[PDB]
Amino acid sequence: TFPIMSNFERDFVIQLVPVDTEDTMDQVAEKCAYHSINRRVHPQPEKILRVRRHEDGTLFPRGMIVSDAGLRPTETLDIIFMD
Amino acid sequence: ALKPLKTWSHLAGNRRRPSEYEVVSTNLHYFTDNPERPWELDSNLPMQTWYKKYCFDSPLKHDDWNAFRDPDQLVYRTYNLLQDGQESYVQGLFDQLNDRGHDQMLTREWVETLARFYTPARYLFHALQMGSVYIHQIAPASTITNCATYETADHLRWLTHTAYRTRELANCYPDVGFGKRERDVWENDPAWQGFRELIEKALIAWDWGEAFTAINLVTKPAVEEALLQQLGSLAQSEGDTLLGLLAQAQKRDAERHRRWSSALVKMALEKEGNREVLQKWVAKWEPLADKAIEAYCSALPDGENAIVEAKSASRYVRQMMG
Amino acid sequence: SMLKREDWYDLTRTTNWTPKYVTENELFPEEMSGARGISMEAWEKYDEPYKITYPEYVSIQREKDSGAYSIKAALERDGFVDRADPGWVSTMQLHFGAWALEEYAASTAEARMARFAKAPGNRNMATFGMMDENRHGQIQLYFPYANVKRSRKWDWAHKAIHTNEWAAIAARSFFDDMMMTRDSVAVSIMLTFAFETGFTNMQFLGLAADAAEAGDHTFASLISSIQTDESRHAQQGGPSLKILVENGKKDEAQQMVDVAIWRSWKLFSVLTGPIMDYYTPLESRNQSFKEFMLEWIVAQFERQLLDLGLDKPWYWDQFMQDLDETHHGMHLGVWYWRPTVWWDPAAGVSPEEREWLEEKYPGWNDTWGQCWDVITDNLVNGKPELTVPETLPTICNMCNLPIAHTPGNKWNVKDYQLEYEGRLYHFGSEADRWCFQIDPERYKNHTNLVDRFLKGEIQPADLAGALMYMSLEPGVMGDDAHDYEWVKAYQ
Ligand SMILES: [Fe+3]
Ligand SMILES: [Fe+3]
Repeated sequence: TFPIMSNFERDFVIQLVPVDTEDTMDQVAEKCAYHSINRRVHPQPEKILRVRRHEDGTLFPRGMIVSDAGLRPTETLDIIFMD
Repeated sequence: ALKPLKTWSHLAGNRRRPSEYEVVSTNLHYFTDNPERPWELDSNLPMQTWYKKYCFDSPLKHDDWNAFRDPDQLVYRTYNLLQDGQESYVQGLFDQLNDRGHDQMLTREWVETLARFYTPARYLFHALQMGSVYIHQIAPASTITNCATYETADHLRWLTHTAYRTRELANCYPDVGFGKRERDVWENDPAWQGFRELIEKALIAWDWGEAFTAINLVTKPAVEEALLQQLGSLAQSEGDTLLGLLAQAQKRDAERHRRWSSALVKMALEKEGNREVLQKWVAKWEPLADKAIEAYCSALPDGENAIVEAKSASRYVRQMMG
Repeated sequence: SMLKREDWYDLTRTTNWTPKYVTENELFPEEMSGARGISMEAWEKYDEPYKITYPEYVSIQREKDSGAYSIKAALERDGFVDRADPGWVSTMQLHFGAWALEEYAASTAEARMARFAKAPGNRNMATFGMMDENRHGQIQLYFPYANVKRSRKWDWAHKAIHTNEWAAIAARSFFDDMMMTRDSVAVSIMLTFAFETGFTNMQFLGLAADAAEAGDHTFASLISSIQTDESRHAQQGGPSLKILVENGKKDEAQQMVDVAIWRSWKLFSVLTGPIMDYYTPLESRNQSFKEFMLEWIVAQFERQLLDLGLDKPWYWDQFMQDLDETHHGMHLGVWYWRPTVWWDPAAGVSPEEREWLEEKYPGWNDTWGQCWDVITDNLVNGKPELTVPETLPTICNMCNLPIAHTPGNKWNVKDYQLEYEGRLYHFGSEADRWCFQIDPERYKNHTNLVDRFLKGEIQPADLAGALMYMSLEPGVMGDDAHDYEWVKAYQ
């Protein structure tokens, strides 16, 4: 378990999102999406959801665990659309 | 849904429909909501500490300070109705006594007695203004705070009557130095030096129950009996019809401050040990009030008799409260 | 005959003396008084430009209430309130909950100055200030109390500030920092100059046009009465600044000026903007929340500031930019999170509202319009459930407001984070973060709602738990003002 702060791309708002220490960038992204896609953001399934650290713009790879990301509790994450 | 109430939620279930007084004055301080952290900020700022030390940690204790009610039930609307009425009366007096030339008729020994005993009081009144304004910002319930509220604007009222008369008096007697000398008289004159130490020293009693007792219970009566009761008795036999009337008009304010003090003291005696807490503070301060009242009244015409009546009228105030 | 004011008015503030039985520092401690190494003598040079004396106060102010209470008793049985626009009912419920105990609290901030100022002129003007705020809190409890049998939400004119509802915490956060926990002089500046002179004096004039335009004459008479009292007290900060610029202290004066305007602005962008651009029914708008800011608030700041020998804050240009966004932020935050406030937020995004919004703020429909696109499509599609939230927003650690900024095609939401003594703090702006950093002992161990949440303090630790933590129950928690009636324009 772990708290993070989702900066979902093209949402208006940073939001509080619980994730698990055992997730993947991919499953993090998905947990964030629950709170932003089809609430205030339109699906882009042309597109891939990437997870990057808000503070220094570092992109984490789709496969990586939360638990090796070295995040601070509550750390702010960019949740992006590329491939 | 929650249903609409007939009154505020904190007044629900009274047998009796709340008054405008209760509607606008009760349960309004919100720093008392979280004693461990009064203000919505860091819990260690100086003001978090000032408020825990002097408000929450006061030896004078009650489970429910918000139950207090001001027996006069003043609100701002009422307070201006009452005091616009009283000031029509006192400004009418200034208007019409001037028209008559009342100031020109006073004896020169009286004029000199005013310069020394009357006009430096602007300092002693600003000081109780400050004193009661402090009580407002440290008291534990908004209905207590409100009493210090209207009382403070009364102390400023007496400062005001004094500023004005002191100017009228310099107009008539340009050589007395009315207007120029009160600070010195206040700083240096022995007749002032017991009041001055009573109030400089009371003005640093930060505990809201100690500020209360020392300003309201002990300083204001010694000041009221010295300056309103006995200088205006003296004014009146000495030919100064205006001061005589002025002083009795300001005594109307003083009696109201006492009605609310007496009520607070009542509410304090509900809890065990409060009397003792309050008797201990009176006994700390009373000696300085006896100094005050001797330095002052002794220098006045009829000296010892002024001392003796002021000392016991003042002390009868607190007597009457328990 | 009576004297002329000009002739005796000084003797009313000739009240300073040289203490003897206690020391000066004992009589005026620096944490209360805040005299800043400046002398009793230098401070006596302080000169309010609006004089008023006791008997004038009481006669003038007796007749301010005579009028206002009279107007109110006269329209009472008409009940305008039951026929008013609901974005207007809601403007008044938001008004009274957010400001009525904070008005009363300001008598203590007035009292602070009254006891502890070393300017004998501030102590007496702060004693009439103390009076005014007494009135303001009292009247703004008396007025709504008329409405209590109409709705539990009107009970929150009293109850709001006794709650950890987030907006309430955001208000206490502002007031406690500006006016409840500052030394005499800091308060004269932060509160009377920055906030009252700089914001609320105009806000309240506008506020009063809008009452009257909306058909609400009780509330028009109310607000514009209280506003005629703001000058006699808002003036107190001006003269303190002049004395601090003229003695060794321009920077300190500057620094509180910067702090207090940012903070005032932030409260303002959630409490006023959302109202002007979305709740005021379209045809009753004048100008935009941004046009109002540039014409009536910002110009004046530069004016005041220049004459004072001060500079525009370092943040000014950014501030300028943000009048395009921040309130569109706080609007969407609030409506989305409507069950978490005590009034019914009005969406303000009908077709017609949207072209208004587009010509005031070009880009709107491109950015803001997007989330509102999604949300609109959802209630058109019977998925209302995705128009209420499931988590909490990230809350600023300074203003205690949702971190929010441009969405859709020019997405620019940023969080200005700071790690300080093993804790991660979140800030909605460079300024929000700089308010913290210049004085972290002031803020450090405060916890915002989200913080609390994260720490175990809100239990059950889910949404319902938080509603309850915040003292909110059905019947007060907020919903769509116009009850999704505006959805119909879309089908
Ligand atoms: Fe006010
Ligand atoms: Fe004000």
